[PDB]
Amino acid sequence: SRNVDKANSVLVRFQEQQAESAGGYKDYSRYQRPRNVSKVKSIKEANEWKRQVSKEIKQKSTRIYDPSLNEMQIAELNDELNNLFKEWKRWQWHI
Amino acid sequence: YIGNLITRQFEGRSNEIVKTTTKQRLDAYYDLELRNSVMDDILEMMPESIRQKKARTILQHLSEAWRCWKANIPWDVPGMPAPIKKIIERYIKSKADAWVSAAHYNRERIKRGAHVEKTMVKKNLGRLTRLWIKNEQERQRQIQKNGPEITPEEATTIFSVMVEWLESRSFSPIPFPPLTYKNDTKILVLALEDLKDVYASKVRLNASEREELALIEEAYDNPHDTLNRIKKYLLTQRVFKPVDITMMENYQNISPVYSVDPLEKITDAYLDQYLWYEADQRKLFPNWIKPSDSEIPPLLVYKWTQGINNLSEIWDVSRGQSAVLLETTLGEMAEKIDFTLLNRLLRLIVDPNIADYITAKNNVVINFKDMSHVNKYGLIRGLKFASFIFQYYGLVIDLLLLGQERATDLAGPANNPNEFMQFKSKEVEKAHPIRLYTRYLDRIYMLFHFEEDEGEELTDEYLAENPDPNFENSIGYNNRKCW
Amino acid sequence: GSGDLNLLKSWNPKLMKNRKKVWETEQDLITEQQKLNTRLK
Amino acid sequence: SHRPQLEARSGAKAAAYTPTGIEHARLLPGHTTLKYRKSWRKGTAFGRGYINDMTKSEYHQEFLHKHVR
Amino acid sequence: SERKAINKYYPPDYNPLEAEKLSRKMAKKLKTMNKSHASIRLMTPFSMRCLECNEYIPKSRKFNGKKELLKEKYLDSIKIYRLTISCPRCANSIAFRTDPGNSDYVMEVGGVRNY
RNA sequence: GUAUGUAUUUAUUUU
RNA sequence: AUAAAUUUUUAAG
RNA sequence: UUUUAAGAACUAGAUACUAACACAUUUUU
RNA sequence: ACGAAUCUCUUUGCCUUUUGGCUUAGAUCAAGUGUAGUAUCUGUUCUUUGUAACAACUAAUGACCUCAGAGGCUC
RNA sequence: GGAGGUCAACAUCAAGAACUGUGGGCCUUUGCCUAUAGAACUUAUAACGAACAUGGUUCUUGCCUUUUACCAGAAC
Ligand SMILES: [Mg+2]
Ligand SMILES: [Mg+2]
Ligand SMILES: [Zn+2]
Repeated sequence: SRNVDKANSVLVRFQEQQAESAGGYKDYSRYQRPRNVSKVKSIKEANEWKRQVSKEIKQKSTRIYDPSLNEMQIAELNDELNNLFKEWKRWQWHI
Repeated sequence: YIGNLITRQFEGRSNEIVKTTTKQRLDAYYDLELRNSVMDDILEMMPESIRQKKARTILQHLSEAWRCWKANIPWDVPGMPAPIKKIIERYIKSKADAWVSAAHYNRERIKRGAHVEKTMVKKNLGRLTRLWIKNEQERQRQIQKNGPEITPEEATTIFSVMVEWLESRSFSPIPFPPLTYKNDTKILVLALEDLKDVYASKVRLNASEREELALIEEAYDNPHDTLNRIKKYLLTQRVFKPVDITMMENYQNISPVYSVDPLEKITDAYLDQYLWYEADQRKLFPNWIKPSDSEIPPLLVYKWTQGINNLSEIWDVSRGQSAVLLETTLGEMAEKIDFTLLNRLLRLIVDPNIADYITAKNNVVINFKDMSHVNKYGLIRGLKFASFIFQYYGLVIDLLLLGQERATDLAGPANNPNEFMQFKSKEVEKAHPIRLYTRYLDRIYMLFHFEEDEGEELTDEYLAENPDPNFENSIGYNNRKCW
Repeated sequence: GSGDLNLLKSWNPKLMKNRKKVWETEQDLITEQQKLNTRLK
Repeated sequence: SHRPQLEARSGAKAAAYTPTGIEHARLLPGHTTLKYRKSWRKGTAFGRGYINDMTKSEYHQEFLHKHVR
Repeated sequence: SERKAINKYYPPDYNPLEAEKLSRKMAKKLKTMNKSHASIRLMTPFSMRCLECNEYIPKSRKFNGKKELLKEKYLDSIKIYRLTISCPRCANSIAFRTDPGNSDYVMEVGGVRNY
C-alpha cells in the first residue's frame, strides 16, 4: 500500500497533536487554505499561511511559460493563478 | 562484526568492492571471457586497420553462430573470410563441449536428488531436450546418406513371414468403413468422449483447447456431417500440420509428449477406434500379445504364474530337466520402423486407403522452438492409433521369434483359438522346447523346458562358436539384486 | 507474475466475488418486484 | 540499454584510493608458517576407437539413450 | 524494523480511544485524506484508441491511474467506480465506468474501443 | 515483497 | 526374557 | 474584496491498498 | 596549342547518424484463483427598559522651540 | 633484610621421549665420536586448562525455491 496510507495513520497523527501542544511544529504543509481569511489568527501564524500560498504562486508561475502546448490546460491553470493571487491579496489585506 | 559496523559507520564503506564469482553470476563471466578471447584473435588475424565497427560486427557473428548451433542449423554465411570461420567454429565448439558436459553433470546430480535448485531442473530439462533432438536429426540424416538398413532380402523374408501367417489364419483385410455403418454411431460417441475426458477435469483452457472443445460440440451436433468430413479427409488429405514436442520430466527419465492439432486428432481418434473394434472383432491378435483389454496388469502377472505352475512337469528335477525365462526389452523399436515396409504390411491387413493414410501421417515436420525437422524414419508414438500400429508390428516380430508352427500352436486353430494359457494336447506342449511366450509391449517373456540332451546340444554349439577357457561367462552375467 | 493484475483487485466486476454480489442483489430485487406485481393483480 | 562491455576496469584506479580498513573474514591469519623443500530350430525365419566430439561419442548416445527412456 | 512487525512502541500513556477522537477531529483538516479522489495502478482490459494522438494502448498495459467513487450507485445499492488513465504520447485523460449489471466496462471522454 | 524520481528561497551584496 | 527415542528459527528476495 | 467553515454530542456495523510469489491442479461419486 | 586556378555534374575508392551482451527462444499469450503483507472509517442534532436635564473623559499628518529619536504647544 | 600484591615487563611451555653448558679427538664453522656439570614448569588411560567455546577453507551429507542463519562427520 502506497505511503499515502502510511502517513495518515493514527500513530503518525498523534505525535503531531502532541507537538502542537508542546512546541512549534504542526507544519502548514498539511492543511489547506483555511477557506476564510478574517477567521485566521495571530500574525506569526498567518505569516506562514501566506508563504504557504506564495510557494504555489512560484510553482505554477514557472508552469506558465512552458511550451508544453496545452492551451485549454494553461487556460484553466491561468484562472487558478488569478484565484491564488487574489488569495495572496486577501492574506496581505488581513495583515 | 561490530568492528566493521562502526569503522564503516565513521569511515564509509570500501570503494573498491570487487566481487567474486559464485553460482549465480558464473555463466555471465563465462560469456565475458569468451567474447574477449574471440576479440583478441579476430583482431590479430586482420592485416591492419579497422576495429570497432568490425568488432561489434564480428562478435554479433559469434552470437548468431552459437544460436544457430543450438538450433542445429548449419550457419553458413554467404561470404566471410575462411580463417575467421575457422576461429569462430573453434570457440563455439569449445563452449559447446563445456555446455554439454554441464548438462550431463547436472543430470546425474539430479538423479541422486541432492540439493538441486528449483530452476536448474527446468534449465537442465531444456538442455536435454535440445540434445535429444540433435541426436534424432543426426540419426535421420545418417540414415539418408547410409540408406535404409533393412536390405531388400531381409524385407522380402519378413513380408513373406507375415503373408504366410495371415493365410494360416485365413484373415480378411479389414473393410474400410461403409458410408452407412450400423455400429458407426456407437464408436463415434466413444471417441468424442475419450477426447472430452481430458478437458472435463481441466480448469484453465488455452486457446487451442477451446478451439478443440468447439470442434467437439459442433461434432455432437452433426454426427452425420462430421462423419462425412472425417471420411473425406481419410481419402483426400495426405499432407498434415507440424507437431510439437515438449519433453516432460520424470526426474530420472525425460519422456517426450507429442501434441497434434484437433482436426487431425479427430480423424486419428475415429480411425483408431475403428481399427481396434474391427481388429478384435476379427480376432487378428492372438492370445499371447497381451497388454490387452480383459486383464489388468497384476491379474496378468497372477495368470502368468498360475500358467507357469499348472502346466506339466516343470518342477521335476527327476534327471536333467531345467527351465529358462527370458525378459528382453526389444530395445529401440518405434525408432527403427520404416515406412516403405509399413505401407505394405498394412496393405495386407487394411485397405490401401487407410494404410497409405497412416503411412503418410508419420512424416510430418516436428517443431520444438527453433529446432525443426521432417520426421523421415521412425514412428511417432503420440498418434491416437500408434497403439494399433505398434502392436501389429510387434506381432510381425513375434512371428520371427516363434516360427510359424509353434505360433500356430499357441494361437491354436482359427476355428477355436486357445485362451491365454491353453493348448489342445499336452503333446503339443511337449512337442516343442518353447512352452510359454508372452509379449507385453516392449518386454518379451519366454519359457523353455529343457532336458540334458537338448540343453547340452545348445551349450555344445554355443561353446563351439564361443570358446571360454577361463569360465568367465558368469562375470558379465547379470541377475536380480533385489533378492 | 504473468496474467492480468485486474483479477487481484476488488473493484473490477469480472471476478466472481463481485459478480456474485450483483447476482444476489438482482435476485432479491427480482423477488420484491415479483411479489409487488402479484399484489397489484 | 544492456551492453557487452568493450573494456575492463583498470586496477590503476583502485590503486589511487585510500584504504578503508574493514576487516574481512578470510583474511584472518591462517596457515601462518611456510614449508621448505630439502527340429524346432529348422523352422525359424532367419538361419543359423576414440572419436573426438561431444555429440557423436559413444558415452553420449548411451546417456541420452537412457535418460530419455 | 522488520517488514512483518508484531509490535509498535506506543507512548507510555496513549489513551487509544482518546487518540481515536482527537485523530477523528484531525482527519478533516488534512489535504490528502480529504481529496475525494484516489490513485491506483491497473490495466486496460478492452485495449483502446486515443482520440488525440490516435495512439493505441494495445491490449493490456500497466498504468498509474486514478480511481473515483461515483455518485451513482448501481440499482438500489451497488458501488460503481470511474477510472482515469493518462495517454503515453499526449497528456490526455480517459475514463471508465464499471457496469455491475453488464460485466464489461463502458468508457467515455477521450478514447474509443477497437472491434 | 509495497517502487522510484524531480521541485520545494524565508531573511533584498555597493554601479 | 526388551530395557536402542531424529527434529524445533529470523531477515532479505 | 469575497467567503464559511470550526467546535460539542450521539449511532450501527466492516472495508481499502500491494502482486514482486505460486499457479499440470490431480483425483474418489 | 598545353601548363595553372575556381565553380558545376557523373563514376570508382572511403562510408560517414550503418542493428552494443548472457541465461530454460529468458518464460508466457488465460469465463480462472490461491497465497503473503499493511492500514481504518460514513450519517444526525446543537452552537458560532425608554425619554429629558446636569457634570467628567475620549491615533495619524504638518509647523515652531529645547535636549542628545524623545518631550511640550497650536491647527 | 623478611613477608606478601586479584602489580608490571621480559623470557619459556608439545619434542629423536625429546634440554643446556663445558672438556677432548676427526673432518673442514657445521657435523660425527668421546668425557663432564646442571636440568624450573608441562606430559603415559599422554599434557600447559583434572576445564570447554567460536570462526575460515575444502570435501561428504541433512533441511530443501535462492543467500545469510543452519543440520553432523572429516582434514587442514
Ligand atoms: Mg526484487
Ligand atoms: Mg537473486
Ligand atoms: Zn494520446
